[PDB]
Amino acid sequence: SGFRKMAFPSGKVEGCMVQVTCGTTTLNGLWLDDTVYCPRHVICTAEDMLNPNYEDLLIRKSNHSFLVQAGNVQLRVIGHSMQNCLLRLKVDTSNPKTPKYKFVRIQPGQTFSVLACYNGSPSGVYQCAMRPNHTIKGSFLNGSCGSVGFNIDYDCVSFCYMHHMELPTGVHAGTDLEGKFYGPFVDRQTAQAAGTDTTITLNVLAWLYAAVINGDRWFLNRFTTTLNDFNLVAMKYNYEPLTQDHVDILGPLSAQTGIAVLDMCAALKELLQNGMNGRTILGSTILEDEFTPFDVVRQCSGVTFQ
Ligand SMILES: CC(C)C[C@H](NC(=O)/C=C/c1ccccc1)C(=O)N[C@H](C=O)C[C@@H]1CCNC1=O
Repeated sequence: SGFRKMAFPSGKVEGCMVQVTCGTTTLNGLWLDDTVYCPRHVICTAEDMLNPNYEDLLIRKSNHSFLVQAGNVQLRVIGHSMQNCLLRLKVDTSNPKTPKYKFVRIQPGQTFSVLACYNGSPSGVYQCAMRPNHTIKGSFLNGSCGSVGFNIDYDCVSFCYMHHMELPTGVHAGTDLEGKFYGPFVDRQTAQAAGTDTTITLNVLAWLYAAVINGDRWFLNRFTTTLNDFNLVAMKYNYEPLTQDHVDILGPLSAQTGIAVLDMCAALKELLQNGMNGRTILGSTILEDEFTPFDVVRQCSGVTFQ
C-alpha cells in the first residue's frame, strides 16, 4: 500500500554525467558512447548570453576550446557540432557505462525522472510532469544545466529532457535530446513567460483510480455524466477537456476497479463542485495531476483492495 511520487532508479544515468567547460562557463554533459551532449550556451560568456548568435560564437571555437571531465579522467574532444540548442562533442573514449538508450520527445502531461547534477556530479532525483504549458516544476540552481530527465523501460533509458533555463515564475524549460525546446522558449538570458497552464484531467482521473485500487471509495457517487457535460465543468475549473482517447486510455484502470470512466468523471465533477470537505485522497488535500495512468499501473497493486 501507499502512493508516492516515485522516480526511476538513477544509477544508469549517473554513469553518463560529465562536466563540460568552455572558457569560464561550466555545466553538465551527457556522455553516451563516444559523444557528449550538452547545452550550447556553454560557449557563451556573460556578454554573449543576452543576444547570442551561436553559429557565430561556435565557429570561433576549436575542439580544444572544450574541456570535458569524467570523474577524474579528462576526455579529449576530437570533434564538435551544433544540433539545435545542443552541442555534440565527440571524444576519444567511449563511455563503458553507456546503457541501452533511446532519445524520445515526451508529450505534455507525461512524467519523467530528473537527475539534478552540478559539475558533472549527480545531486538528487525527483519526478516531474511536463505541464501542458511545456514547463516543469523542477528544483534547479546555477550550474544545473545539462541535467537530464529520463524514463526507464526494463533496462533501456529513454532520455527525454535536458535542462536549459528557469523562467521568471520559478518553473523550468528545456529541450529534448535533439536540442529542440519544449514550448516556445529560446536559450537567451532574458525573461520569457510561461503560457497559462491547465490541470491535466487524464492524470487526475488515473489518480482517483489509484485511490480506489488502494481501497478508498469515499468520493464516488451514484451519478454519471456525458463527456460534453463533464467538459463544461472542466472548463470552469481550468481542467483540460476530456477526450474519447483519454476515456479509452483509462480502460484498464476502469476494468480493475469496476468504475466506469464517466462514472469516475461524475465523481470528479462533484469533487470540483463541492471540494473535499476537509478530507484527503491518497493522503492529499488537493487533486493530484502529476501521475499518469502509466504511473498508476506501474506503482499500484494489480489487485484492488475491494
Ligand atoms: C543563456 C541562458 C539559456 C542561460 C539560462 N538563463 C536563465 O535561466 C535566465 C532566466 C531569467 C529569469 C528571470 C529574468 C531573466 C532571466 C541559465 O541560467 N541556465 C542555468 C543552467 O546552467 C539554469 C538556471 C540557473 C538558475 N536556475 C536554473 O534553472
